[PDB]
Amino acid sequence: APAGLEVEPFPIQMQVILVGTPEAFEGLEEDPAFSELFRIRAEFSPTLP
Amino acid sequence: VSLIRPGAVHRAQGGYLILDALSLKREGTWEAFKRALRNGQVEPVTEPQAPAGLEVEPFPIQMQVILVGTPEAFEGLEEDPAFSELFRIRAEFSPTLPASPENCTALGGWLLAQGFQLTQGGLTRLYDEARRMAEQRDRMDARLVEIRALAEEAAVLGGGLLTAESVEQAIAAREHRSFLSEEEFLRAVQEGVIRLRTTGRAVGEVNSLVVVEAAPYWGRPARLTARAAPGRDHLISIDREAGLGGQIFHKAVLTLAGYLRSRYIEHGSLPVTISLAFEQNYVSIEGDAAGLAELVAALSAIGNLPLRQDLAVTGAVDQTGKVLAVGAINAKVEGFFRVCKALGLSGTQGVILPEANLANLTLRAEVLEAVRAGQFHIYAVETAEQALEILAGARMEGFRGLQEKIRAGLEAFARLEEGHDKEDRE
Amino acid sequence: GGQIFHKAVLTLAGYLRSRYIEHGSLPVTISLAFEQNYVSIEGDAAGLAELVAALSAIGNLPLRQDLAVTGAVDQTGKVLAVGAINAKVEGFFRVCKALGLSGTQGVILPEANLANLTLRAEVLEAVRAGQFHIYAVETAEQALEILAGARMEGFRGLQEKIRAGLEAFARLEEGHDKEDRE
Amino acid sequence: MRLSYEALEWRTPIENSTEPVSLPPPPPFFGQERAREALELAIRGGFHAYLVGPPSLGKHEALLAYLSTQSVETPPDLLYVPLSERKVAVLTLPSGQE
Amino acid sequence: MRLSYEALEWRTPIENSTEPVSLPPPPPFFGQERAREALELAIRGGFHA
Repeated sequence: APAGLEVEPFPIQMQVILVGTPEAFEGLEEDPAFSELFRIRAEFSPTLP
Repeated sequence: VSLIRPGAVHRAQGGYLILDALSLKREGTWEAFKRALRNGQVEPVTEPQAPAGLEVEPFPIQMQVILVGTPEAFEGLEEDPAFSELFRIRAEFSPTLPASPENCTALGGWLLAQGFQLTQGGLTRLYDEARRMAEQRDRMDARLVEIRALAEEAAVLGGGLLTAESVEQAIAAREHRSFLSEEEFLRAVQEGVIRLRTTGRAVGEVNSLVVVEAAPYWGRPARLTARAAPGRDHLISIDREAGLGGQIFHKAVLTLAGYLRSRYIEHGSLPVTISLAFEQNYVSIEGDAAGLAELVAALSAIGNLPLRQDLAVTGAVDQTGKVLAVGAINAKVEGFFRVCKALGLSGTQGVILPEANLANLTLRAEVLEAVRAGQFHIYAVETAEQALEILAGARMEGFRGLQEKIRAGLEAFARLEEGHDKEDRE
Repeated sequence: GGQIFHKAVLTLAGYLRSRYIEHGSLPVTISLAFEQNYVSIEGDAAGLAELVAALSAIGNLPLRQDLAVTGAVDQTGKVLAVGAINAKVEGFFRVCKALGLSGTQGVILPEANLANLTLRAEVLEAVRAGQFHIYAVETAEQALEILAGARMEGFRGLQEKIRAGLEAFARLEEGHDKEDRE
Repeated sequence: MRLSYEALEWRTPIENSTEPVSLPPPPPFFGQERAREALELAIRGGFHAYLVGPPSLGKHEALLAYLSTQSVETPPDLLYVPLSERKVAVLTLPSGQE
Repeated sequence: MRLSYEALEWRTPIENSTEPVSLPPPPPFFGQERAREALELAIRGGFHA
């Protein structure tokens, strides 16, 4: 586009709940900002009693 | 000219332009930024399919740029000498603040300004947890956002007011949410899959303490076995030979070999070959924290010393026999305490940790309460000799001593080598 | 061979060196080979199998081919738990059934894997009928005792036979050295 | 040696877990005299500085809080002047003259 | 030591197979107490889980 739109951003009120395999986050937990942003870890035990 | 949109540089004139070094390095805009700073060249970018442009005259810069970034982000940025030439002032943040009433008051004021309403108990618990995060007793963690996140969790779990109980609940939930790996390991140990003996005595076996290199750094004992056999002088680290040992671990094993070779001079080369193996390991061990554990294991294997399995031995050792400090001692001690609790506390379990980590012991409430009741012990040693005396329950000096028993074991192995070689000759 | 396999082999060598000190060294060179393999094996689940194989080779002990052996062994000679125990046991059962159940074929598995033994049905009715046996061991000495079918201690025991074989190998090495020198 | 509980206790004693406390806000870069002095020098001299710290130290927020308290002369109203139909330059004028 | 058959049975015995079982739906994250509590905390606090 020759003349774009300077869309001013908007506040965020959502909660993000990522879902992934432990190794999908192992390549993502090495980012220091991931720990600060996503504080709550929901661990699924692979085996139930 | 009326279609030129101002950028951050244009609205930073007469003031300060705050940038993240990560974005400058990652977006390939570091070269353009340093060219704008040095040559005063700020050209408004245009989409690549542009018909023409504006030959913008060079623009003198009257702003101050204050890059903000992790040390790892800047280490990728001093490689350009232009970075050193332009950014002359280095403002560095200490990872830790000294632990003092002034810093406690400052932390309380900062958290109150952040919006939390602190009771004295909640502030004290947060300050103690900050010291625990700093791993020191006289230093507190200078990472204020971490403490703010913990405070937010405490507010959520306590009803909005940060009391000592609320902060303890927040910390307990923080431990419990990432406790799956530790629960699995404890279940495996209880079932017998990973056999760890926390009671009784065995020869050549030491409950070395290791730290899992992922997740919250959970400590867990890893039984270490040393086997003394007659033969050529060779300290065989099975994990190092198999490729499971890192550079620092290989250095620690070589240091142990040097200490053993130089300590016992009554024959030629050391008359034993020692095989040090982390059973049930299956992972890479790239640290130096088992040096004392495997050293006392090797000494016990040589001397046939029955070592106590109650005590978990951790800490690095130099080749003069003196125990050096190791990091994450809290994790190791608490992990061994968890493993002991899962199998039941017999009132004699303990941990042997370096004398240099008296200032790094920030144990949890449960470990300290167990120490108070005597159900769990903490031993501080300065030399490997003291660790061996504490494990084997004897003294090196005097007759029936551990030193004489090690000498007798080495003499027996040397005599076996002599007998085999003489039988070869005869 | 993976890093874990090399670790298991080194652990086996350490156990052999430490257990038998009657001479200044282990006087035998032992070659362990998984025949008809042609593919890399990365686990340590065969530590006990190759340990009992090496001990039998040293002592000239005929090991029963009826029993398969699984499980890792540490330097102490304590059989360690291994994964995929059901898969191994059912695979050996399929091989035994294809070649005809002789009523004595079995599997030697670590005692730490009793909680992990969830076998198929056919293996369970085979065990009921006495056509398949499962031996749980916690020490490589017990596995060797079961395979060679003799008590380790006492006269004419497996331990004395292993020591006698090691002594014979040491004496032949001594004869080689003495002849060469003289 | 065996470590007694007294030599092992580290938690600061709590004499009251109630009566919420009211403390004044701390100055920016509290406990960070090095970084605060470096930034004082950078502001005084107009040098380009760069903040270094392990992540989660809130470097971005204290720095903004510290800079907001600063005082500088009114920044000139910079504006683009067309020197032709092809060439433009950035021109700074005193505030209110634009 | 030989393992007897009684020590190798693990299948829960079947008493009946003609009556279709009727059971109420389980709560979400059943057996997954850790994950359920982590989500409870994230929802209560509005954190990013």
